[PDB]
Amino acid sequence: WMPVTKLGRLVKDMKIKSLEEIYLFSLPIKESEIIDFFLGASLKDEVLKIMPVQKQTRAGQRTRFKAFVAIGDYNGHVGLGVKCSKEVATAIRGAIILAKLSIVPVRRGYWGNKIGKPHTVPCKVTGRCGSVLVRLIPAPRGTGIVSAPVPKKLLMMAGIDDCYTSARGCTATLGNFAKATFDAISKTYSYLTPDLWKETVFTKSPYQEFTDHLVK
Amino acid sequence: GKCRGLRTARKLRSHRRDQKWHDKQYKKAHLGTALKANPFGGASHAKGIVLEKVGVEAKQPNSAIRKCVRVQLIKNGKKITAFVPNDGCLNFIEENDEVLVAGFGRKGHAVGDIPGVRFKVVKVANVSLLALYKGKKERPR
Amino acid sequence: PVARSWVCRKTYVTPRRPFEKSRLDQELKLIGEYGLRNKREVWRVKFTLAKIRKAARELLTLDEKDPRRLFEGNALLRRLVRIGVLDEGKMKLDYILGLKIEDFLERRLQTQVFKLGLAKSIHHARVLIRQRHIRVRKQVVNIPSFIVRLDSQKHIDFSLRSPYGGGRPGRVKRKNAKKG
Amino acid sequence: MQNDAGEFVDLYVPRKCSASNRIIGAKDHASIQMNVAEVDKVTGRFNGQFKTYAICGAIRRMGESDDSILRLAKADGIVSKNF
Amino acid sequence: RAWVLEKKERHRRQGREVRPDTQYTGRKRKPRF
Amino acid sequence: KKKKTGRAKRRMQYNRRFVN
RNA sequence: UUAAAUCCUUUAACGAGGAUCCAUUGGAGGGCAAGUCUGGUGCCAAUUCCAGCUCCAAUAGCGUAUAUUAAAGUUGCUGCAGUUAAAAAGCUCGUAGUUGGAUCU
Repeated sequence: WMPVTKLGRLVKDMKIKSLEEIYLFSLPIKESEIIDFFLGASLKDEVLKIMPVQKQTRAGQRTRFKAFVAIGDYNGHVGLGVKCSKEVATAIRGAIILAKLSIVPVRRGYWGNKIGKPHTVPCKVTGRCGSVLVRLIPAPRGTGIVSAPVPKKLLMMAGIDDCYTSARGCTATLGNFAKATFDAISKTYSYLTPDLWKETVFTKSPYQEFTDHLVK
Repeated sequence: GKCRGLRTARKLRSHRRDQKWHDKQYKKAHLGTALKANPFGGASHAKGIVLEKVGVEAKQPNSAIRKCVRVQLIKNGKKITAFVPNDGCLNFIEENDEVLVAGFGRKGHAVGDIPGVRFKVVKVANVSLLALYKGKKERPR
Repeated sequence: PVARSWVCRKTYVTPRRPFEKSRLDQELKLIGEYGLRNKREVWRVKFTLAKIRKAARELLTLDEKDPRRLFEGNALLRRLVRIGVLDEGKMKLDYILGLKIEDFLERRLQTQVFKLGLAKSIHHARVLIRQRHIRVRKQVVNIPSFIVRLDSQKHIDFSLRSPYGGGRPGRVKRKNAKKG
Repeated sequence: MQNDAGEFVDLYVPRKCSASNRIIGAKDHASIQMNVAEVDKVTGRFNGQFKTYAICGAIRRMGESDDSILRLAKADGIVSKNF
Repeated sequence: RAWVLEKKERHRRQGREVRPDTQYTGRKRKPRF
Repeated sequence: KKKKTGRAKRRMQYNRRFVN
C-alpha cells in the first residue's frame, strides 16, 4: 500500500490511534483501506439489491448495474454504498468501496435506568429519502428489532440490539427504504441531548500536531 | 383543516358517520342490499340441484375451454354457474344431483384465469370430490 | 346452569411471519440441544417469557415508591429466583429484561437429568423421564417440561421401582433369562 | 454519555459550533477550525498561544461565517471595542 | 403459460434474480380442491 | 423404508442443517 | 372409583426389529421455505391435459369457504388528503354552531 493522501500517510505510520479521531474533526476520508486498517477485521457486507437503469442504444439495450451494499462491524459503525458499473462483479466491488468511505459512527443510548452497555437509539429519530420515511424508536432491553427485513439488516450492522421501527411511503423501493433507514441512523449523532450540554474543550487538530512528519 | 375545539365532539362524530358511507366496503356490509343479491344469502356454502353441463371459454392471453355446471340453489331458487376442479372430476356429476357449493376464493370476485364463474363444487351426492377423485370413496346415484 | 368451569388459556402464540430464514434457524437450534418435539415447545417458552417481560415493563413505568410496584416487583423477582433463572444478587426489575429463552429451557427436568449424569444424551433423558424412570424427591414424574425449583435440584433421584433404580429387572431381561 | 454507576459509556464527544451551538456531524465536511494567533502586549510578537473557533457547515453555507468569528473575537479581546 | 413468460422477462428487465427458463415454467402441478 | 416421526425427526433435521 | 358403574390412578399375567404396533395435510420449477427433475398426451423448436420423483413447512394435526379484527396513517381524536394523481363551493353578506387580544396578589 502506497499512502497517496495526507491522512493515508498519518495512518500508515502509527500516530492516528482510533477512527473516532477522524470522526471528531469531521475529516473526509478518501481511501477504502484507512477503514480497513483500524477495525477491518470485523466488516461484513451484504449485497441488498442489484438494480439496472436501462439506456437503450442503437444496437440493443445496455444493462448497467447499480449495486446497493451495506457493511458494518456490529459495534457502532455502519455504511451504505451505491455504485453504478457494467457487470455484476465490478458493481459490487465499487459499491463496497463507496460503502467503506461512508462509515458513520452510531450513538446508542438506553431505554431507562442506564445499566450496562447502551442498546437502543438515544431518542426517536427519523430518516427520509424519496417518499419513504423511517422512524426509529427506543425499546426496553432484549426487545429485538421490530422492522421489515431491509431495515433489519441495516440495524444489525450498526450494532443496535433493540429498536421499535415504523415506516411510511412506497417501501417497495428497496433503494429508498435502505437509504432512509441509514439517514435515521446517521442522525443519532446530529441530535443534541442534554447530556452533551457541556462547554466543549477543543482538541488540537491532527493536521497540526504532526506537521513535522508531513514535511518529511 | 379539521376543527380542534374542545366542544366540537358533535361535528367530529357526525362527520365521521357520513364519511364512512363513502367507503364501498363499509356500505356493502351495512346497507344490506349486498346480501340480498348474494345467491348464498350471507352463507359460506349452499346446496343445489344440477341442471346441465356447459363449457366456458378462458381469457384472450391464455386460451382454454373450461367446463362448468349449471346448478340451481335450494333455499332461494337462484341459478349459479359452478366450477369443477378438473375435467376428470366431471365424471362423478350427473344431472339432478345435489351438490354442495362454496366460493372460489376471493370474496365475490372471479378467477384470475377464467371469467364469469365465482363458485366451486365441494361435494356431490353427500360425498366429497377430493375423496372421489383420489379413490377413497364411491358415490351413490 | 351447570357446575362446570369454562376458563382455559392458550400457552403459545404463532409468529406473524411463518417462513423467515433467521427465525427458522434460531428455533431449530433450540430444539437441537434441548431435545424438543416441535416448535410449539419453543413458542411456549417464548410466550411465558413475554408475559414476564410485560409484567416487568408495566411495573417499571410506575414510580419507585409505589406500593403496588414494591409488592409485585418483589413477588415477581422471588418467583424467578425460586425456579433458578435469576441469581441471588440480581434482584432488581431491570435485570429481568436481560433474560433469554435459554435460561428457562435449562431448568426443565429433561435438561436437569442430562446435566446430573443420569442419562447419556438429551434425547436419552427425554425417553427416561417418560418411561417412569425418574423421580423428584418422592414423586415419579413423566413430564419432561417439569420446571425444577432450586429446592428440588439436589433431590432428583432415580426411581426405586425402576430397573435402573431399586433393581427389579424389566420385561425384556425377564423374558430373555427364561430362554436358557 | 454516562450511566448511573458513573462510567463513561460513549464513543466520542463531538464538537460544537462556537456561533450557534450545533453538534458538528462526523460527515460535515463544510465546517472549519480557526487558529487565530496571539501577539505580545508591548512588542506584538507571537508567543505561541492562541484560542480556536469552530463554525458549523450550516452557517458557512448561509454566508454568515463572516460576522461569526468577528463577533467571537470582539468578545475575546482580539478585536477592540473601538471597531 | 405465456402470461408467466412475459412476467418473468419483465422481472429480468428489473434486474432481480430469476429462475432459469425451462420446460416446467408454466405448468399446473395438480388439481386444486 | 419408513421415516421417523415426532421428536426424532427434529433431531435428524437438526443434524443435517447445523452439525453437518 | 362410584348411588351402581365407566374413565383416570395402582397393580398380577401376556405384550416390539421392517420395534409392518408402517403420521398425515398442504405447498413449491413467476415474488416469502422449497426443482438446471421423469414418463405418457397433442398444435406450427414452442406448446393443452394427466400421472409420478425430489424438496420445504406445521405436525396428531393440516387444508378450503365465509364473517370479522390487525396489517390500514386505505375513515386518520391520536393521525390522512384536495396545483399537475380521487377532490376547494362562480363571488360576497349572513343566523345557529365552533373559536375568540391584553389586564385584577
